[PDB]
Amino acid sequence: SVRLRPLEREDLPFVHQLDSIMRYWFEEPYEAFVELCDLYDKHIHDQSERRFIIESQGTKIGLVELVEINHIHRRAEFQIIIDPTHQGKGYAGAAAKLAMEYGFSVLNLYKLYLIVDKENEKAIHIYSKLGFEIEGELKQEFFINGEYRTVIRMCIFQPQYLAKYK
Amino acid sequence: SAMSTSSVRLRPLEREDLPFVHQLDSIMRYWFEEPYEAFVELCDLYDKHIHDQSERRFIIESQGTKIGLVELVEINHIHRRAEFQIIIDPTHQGKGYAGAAAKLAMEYGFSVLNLYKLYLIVDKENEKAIHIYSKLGFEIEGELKQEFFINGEYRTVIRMCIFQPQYLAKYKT
Amino acid sequence: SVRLRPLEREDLPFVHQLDSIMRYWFEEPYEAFVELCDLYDKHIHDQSERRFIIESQGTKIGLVELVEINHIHRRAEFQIIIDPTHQGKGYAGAAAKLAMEYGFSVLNLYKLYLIVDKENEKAIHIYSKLGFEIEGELKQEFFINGEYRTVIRMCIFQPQYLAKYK
Amino acid sequence: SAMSTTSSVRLRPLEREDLPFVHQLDASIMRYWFEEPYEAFVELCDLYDKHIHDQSERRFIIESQGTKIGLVELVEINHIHRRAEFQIIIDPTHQGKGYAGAAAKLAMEYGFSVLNLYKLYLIVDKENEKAIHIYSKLGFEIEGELKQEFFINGEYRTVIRMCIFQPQYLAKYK
Amino acid sequence: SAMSTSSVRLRPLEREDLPFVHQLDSIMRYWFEEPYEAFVELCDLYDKHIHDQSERRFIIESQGTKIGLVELVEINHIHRRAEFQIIIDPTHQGKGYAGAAAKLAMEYGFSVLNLYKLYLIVDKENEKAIHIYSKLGFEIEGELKQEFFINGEYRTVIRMCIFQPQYLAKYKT
Amino acid sequence: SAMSTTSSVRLRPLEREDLPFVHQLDASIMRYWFEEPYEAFVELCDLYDKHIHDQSERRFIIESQGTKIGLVELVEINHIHRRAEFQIIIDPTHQGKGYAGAAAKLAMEYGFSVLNLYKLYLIVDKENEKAIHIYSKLGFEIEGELKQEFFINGEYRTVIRMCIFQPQYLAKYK
Amino acid sequence: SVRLRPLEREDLPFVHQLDSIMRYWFEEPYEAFVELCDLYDKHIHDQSERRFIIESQGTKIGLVELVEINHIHRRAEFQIIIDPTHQGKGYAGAAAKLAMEYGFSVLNLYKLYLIVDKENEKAIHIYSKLGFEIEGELKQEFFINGEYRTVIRMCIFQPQYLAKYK
Amino acid sequence: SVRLRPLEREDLPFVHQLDSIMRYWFEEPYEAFVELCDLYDKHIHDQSERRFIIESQGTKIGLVELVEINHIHRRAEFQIIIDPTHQGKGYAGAAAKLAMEYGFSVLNLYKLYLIVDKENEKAIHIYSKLGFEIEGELKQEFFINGEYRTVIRMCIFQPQYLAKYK
Ligand SMILES: [K+]
Ligand SMILES: [K+]
Repeated sequence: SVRLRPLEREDLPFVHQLDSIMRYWFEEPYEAFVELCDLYDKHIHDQSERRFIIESQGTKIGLVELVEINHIHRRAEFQIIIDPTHQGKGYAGAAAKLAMEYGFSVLNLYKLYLIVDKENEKAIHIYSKLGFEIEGELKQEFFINGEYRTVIRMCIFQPQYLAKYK
Repeated sequence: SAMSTSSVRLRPLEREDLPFVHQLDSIMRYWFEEPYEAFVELCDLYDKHIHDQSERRFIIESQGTKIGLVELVEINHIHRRAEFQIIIDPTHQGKGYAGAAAKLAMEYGFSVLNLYKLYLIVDKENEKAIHIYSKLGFEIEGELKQEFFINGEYRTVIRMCIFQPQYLAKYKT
Repeated sequence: SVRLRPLEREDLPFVHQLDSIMRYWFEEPYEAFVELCDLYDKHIHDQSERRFIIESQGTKIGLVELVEINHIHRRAEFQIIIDPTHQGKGYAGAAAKLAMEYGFSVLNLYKLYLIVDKENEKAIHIYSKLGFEIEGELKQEFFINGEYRTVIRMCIFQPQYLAKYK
Repeated sequence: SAMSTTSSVRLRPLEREDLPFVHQLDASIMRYWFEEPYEAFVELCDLYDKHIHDQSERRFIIESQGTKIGLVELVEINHIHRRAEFQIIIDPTHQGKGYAGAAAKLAMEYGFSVLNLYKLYLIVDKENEKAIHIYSKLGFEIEGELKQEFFINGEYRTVIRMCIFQPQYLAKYK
Repeated sequence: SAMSTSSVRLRPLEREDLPFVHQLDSIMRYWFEEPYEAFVELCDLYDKHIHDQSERRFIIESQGTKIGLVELVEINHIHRRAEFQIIIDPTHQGKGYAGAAAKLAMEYGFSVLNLYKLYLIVDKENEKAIHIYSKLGFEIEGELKQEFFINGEYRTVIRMCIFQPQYLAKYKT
Repeated sequence: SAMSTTSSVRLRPLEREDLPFVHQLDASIMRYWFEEPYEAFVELCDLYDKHIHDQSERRFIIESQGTKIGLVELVEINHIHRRAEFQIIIDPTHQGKGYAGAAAKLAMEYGFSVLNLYKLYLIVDKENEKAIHIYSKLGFEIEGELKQEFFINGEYRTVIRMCIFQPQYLAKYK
Repeated sequence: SVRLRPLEREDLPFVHQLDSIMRYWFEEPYEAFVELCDLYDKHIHDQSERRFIIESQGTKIGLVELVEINHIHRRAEFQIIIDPTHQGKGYAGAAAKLAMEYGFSVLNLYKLYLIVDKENEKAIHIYSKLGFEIEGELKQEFFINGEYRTVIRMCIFQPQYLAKYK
Repeated sequence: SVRLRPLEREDLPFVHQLDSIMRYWFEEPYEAFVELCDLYDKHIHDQSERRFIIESQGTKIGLVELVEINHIHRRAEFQIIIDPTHQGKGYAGAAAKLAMEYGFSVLNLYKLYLIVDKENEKAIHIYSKLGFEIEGELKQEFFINGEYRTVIRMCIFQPQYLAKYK
């Protein structure tokens, strides 16, 4: 009984404290909370990204971000961030399921994909069990904490989903 | 060099290049990740984004005439990468301009912008472009499945990349 | 060898003279040319409607309007207007084919539909031969020239199109 | 290990609510926000609002044990040339405890490991041998001497420009 | 120093100092060469001119309480000069604050602003101020005749000046 | 005297109609207008409008015999510290004729005698011995060497900073 | 020991309640308090009119208005309004003296004038004793409470003032 | 038969070419013509300065600038600039007379003053003959062409003028 609800202004302090590492709101960087607030106001009607607070038993446990929503090509990227204090309880996989529900059954998308660090085998395994296939290995794609990291792109499609989970 | 495609250069895109840009193509086109069809839309977006350094464009010209466009997009200086696309006017295809311009795009990204990685996306069935980029030193990193709906069907694309070390070796001994 | 190209500001005088009867630009009425110009400027980046000049042998012969584009429900309405001087040559059906091509193969829509007067059997027949089924009869839906007219809504879907014309 | 000696000095992104702290870190010496001068608090606030999305400067409050002890400013961030200047200001009430050097290390970590810069540099008064020595021990080499470059308190002062590069850092601190 | 007027300093004017400013005085007063009477007018002008460096203001404070104002106006860095005025709250007159503050104003103009000349204007019949400024090293440069209409009559003013050499001598051995 | 040899090289204030000339003085090296980058002509025009009353930079067309031969840029004008950087650009078609040195003299005249500055300085590539020599003969002393300070054409270049002061000028050229 | 001080926003409620009869702020009419506030904001730096609260023993007793200030011709009109609860105590004449002081000794004007109803002999007498001569009788110049009223214009000049009161 | 007329936008190119030395429009510096144009637009209704083209026989021969107009203290500074090609013909003194006429007889000022270089005895003599007395010697008041110059302030008053020239 984990669910998604739309991000609201009053959720930003929660968002700000989920993490040193660049964060992006509508492809625009922010560090300070004030910067995040300003960007949140500036992009309020932009449908190219959508965000949801993940909540269980009324407490806020993480964030879902769909970004690069494109309805002509019918795809979006998604990212799940779980509050460090609620990690290791399979909320990530529960929320990934909800993100899939939303993208395929409300937004009418054909493809969802995601990016994870090559060395995050735990997440790679979770996404493989949910039905995601690996489509790409982006080499040295992000400079993080002094070193270039490699990421795996993974994807799933709307027919295989509206079968296996519907 | 002397008896050959020799005089190809790049210059910064200017407002008066837009009619040329508009006529290089059926297919959604994007200016700073914003769609346009009409020329008027393209003009408006061009004005709106004039100081944004996240994309940079160059007209390819040879013998004084405009023959194509280079687009570097998603320029990110923290990760030190960019995507690029070379578009050759259909009337100037088959004269080796794509590869000539690709070399100039690489020069610019690695030697002026100080990037570490450049990459590009091409249709899996664009063997001509795939071959050109393999000869220039690009390795294949990714096959993005059914990533674009074009002319009624989902197409698959190849992502290809080259890094600033392999470039400042292979073209800078 | 009839084709579609995107409407440009310089096409508005042509648009204005294709017709006494209310005309709409982004669901906003206009009569005078100046009103049409102003609305054209005001809505330039709005993707909820798209327009194309139909041209053959370099001369302008009509207009295609897709309106109420919705990418979540994946549909749009379309209207073909042929210049009175180029009617009776089957440009309407040629342009309807191009509108179908565009909506289904570029925009990735699932359903296109259109509205025609119940008494326009000639147009109803053309659209039936192109594969459109009748979905509705909207009774007394428009007051035109002193009387309430009834319209037929007709639709076609993207799988039957990407078979029969692809 | 349990038996280390370690400081809990850290850096966090500057916020609007940090400005009163910033303002009172120094009427006597011109201070600049995005290369624009300010004296009054009101002027600082206005400039802070005006420059909020500009990435050419980045600021961090230095804090230890949860209290605010200073400010780090990286300015003239240029990602094509891959460099930045930095300035450390330590609150006068927390001077003499090696926080400057501790914060300089954190500034280096951030510039080289987050921002992906190749060169960091700083400016100090030629007569500040204590600071010059600290920066020499952290790995900074002297690159030059800007003569009579600032009029401060009635006299033209000379400054030393010191620098460290991304290779010498990802060696000496890894 | 110990048993004396000792703790006088200058700090930058802030918005919350304006009520104090407004009540230091019959006489037109100017903020960035623009007149005001009402407090509301002063507030509005204060906002309107916040980043203008052609004037700079400091509250004079002693023992933590606000005792006056320093105004440097017509700051010109090409000619390297400024005019200044010291205003002491009437309730803190007769304690040597004017001369203490004048010294601080001189310090600021010559040692922080890098000015070559500071000058001031006082009524010809303000012998008290004339005397203080003569002792601080100011020479008389000008007698401006009937230069201000004040309280029904045309008053004559003395312009006085000191230069950056005579200052960084007399107060900086 | 009638029998002098003299150039009619002068400086006049940059105008909007000079921008096409400016634009074509150099796709290969980043150029800056009020510390803001531009490549396209349109971008240059926009920045020119946006900064028209800003006195922190001043520009002059160098002209001789009524034709435009180059540009002088004084940048980072600071009147509290009483200094400015300057850059001379000579049109490639008018190089090798000592206009750089002639224009540098005019730039000095203007900075010291109109702007009332105490220090002027400039930056040149360490490997440009020809320019270094010219500036040494005009009275500029070397103040330092900024190491690997610019990424240009695939490599990190080192620059020399050179300076002259208002006393040494109002001696040597009066 | 009655004095003048500059009108401030917080004096407007007092102003509004000193009076059915049109009132003007910078030659613009108002009835409601909100209208007065808006006009007060709109005209804050306009030196063509100046206003002063008349106060005695710290309580607000009336208003002085100088209007049509013209510094080339060196004149202004003034009006004294006394709160009805403080009338009949010669505050009007005390305030008129202060208005004269201000106009002639601070503003450097050459002529001040005022308008009063022809039938207000009490005010006419006060102003005659202060040195004002009658310059004009404006016939049927104001419609007030159903009838056209006639007004007397009265004036005094700066030399006769800087003699007789200085 | 030299006269004054109000400065107009179309006079700016003439103004720009009368002169290396800082010039001011409403106390704001300009060098380029574009800067002068922009400032001219920005200050069009500001009465604190007024400018007049001096013209004789229909050709433009110079400029009069009244600046720091203050109507409470009833004074202004003025500057005469004569085009170098029309110097040495006593247009300066003719224009100074017109500036006096305007300031005292139209603007109703009490005092006009001017600033000239101490070493410009020719101008000092002209102004002494017109009735100006020296009021001040401002020492090292302007840095010009590498050196600090000293200026003489000179003034004349409205009663002595409306006698001697009226
Ligand atoms: K700087
Ligand atoms: K700089």
